[PDB]
Amino acid sequence: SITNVKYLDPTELHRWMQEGHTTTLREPFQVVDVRGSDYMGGHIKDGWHYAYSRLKQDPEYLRELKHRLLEKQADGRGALNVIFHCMLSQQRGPSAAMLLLRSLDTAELSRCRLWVLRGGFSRWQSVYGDDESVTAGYLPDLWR
Amino acid sequence: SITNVKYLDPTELHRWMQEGHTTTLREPFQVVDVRGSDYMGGHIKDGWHYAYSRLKQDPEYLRELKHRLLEKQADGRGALNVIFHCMLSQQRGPSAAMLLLRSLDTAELSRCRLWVLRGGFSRWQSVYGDDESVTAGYLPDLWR
Ligand SMILES: [Cl-]
Ligand SMILES: [N+]
Repeated sequence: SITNVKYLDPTELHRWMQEGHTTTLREPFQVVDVRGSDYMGGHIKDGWHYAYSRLKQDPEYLRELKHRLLEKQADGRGALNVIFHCMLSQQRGPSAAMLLLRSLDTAELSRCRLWVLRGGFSRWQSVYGDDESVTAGYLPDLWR
Repeated sequence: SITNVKYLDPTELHRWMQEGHTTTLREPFQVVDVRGSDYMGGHIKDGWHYAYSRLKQDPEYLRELKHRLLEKQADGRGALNVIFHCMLSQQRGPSAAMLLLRSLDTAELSRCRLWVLRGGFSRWQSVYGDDESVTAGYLPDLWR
């Protein structure tokens, strides 16, 4: 085998956002921010917020996230690039990716490409925070 | 000449790790994992992680790897056996080996023996992924 979750750099996600799709295959993507208590202060524009603490405790919440991702994929070309992140993408981001992975059948996983955003929202804001076109709800004072 | 870079079987590397030195000349060795995005899910214990993408982009990072390898070679007996690998060892592992090779001057090269791990971490995982004594951070869910 090879692996079914990989890292994605903020610079790549940013390019995809600028271009409207992944660059090479022109595939759709969807950011999933899994922060709970530290979500405030900014998030990536157009991402979905499903706190990992709830996804892990609430099976219907995980089902909803999976449904929503599969539905979006059915509407687009190729595989849907799902990008999980939390604050650092060290614990919650990767755990949430694996929680979704475990819930995907073979047919469903082949419809997706699963990513963790390297560095989390912390790294994202450091270069992209101020740009309201890619970052929603940025509170620069929260980062002093 | 004969060649400066060759493939090494993962069975041989595992033996070197158990015994603590190479088989014929009892030389030291150092694993260099050059995966970037697909590093997630496990790696060889005690290896160093220098993504090929960064090694190519940032001469200072390449200079760091070289300086670190040469300082370790100074700390041991005989040539240091440097084992590069990536996921499949078809492209990045060999290109990384060649980047280092090109940076090494005459005497530096004499102090090293360069290897690429046949089959990459993909092959390693299939046989040793479960063995926590030789594999660190393994995430079986990623290899389904
Ligand atoms: Cl939402
Ligand atoms: N080379």
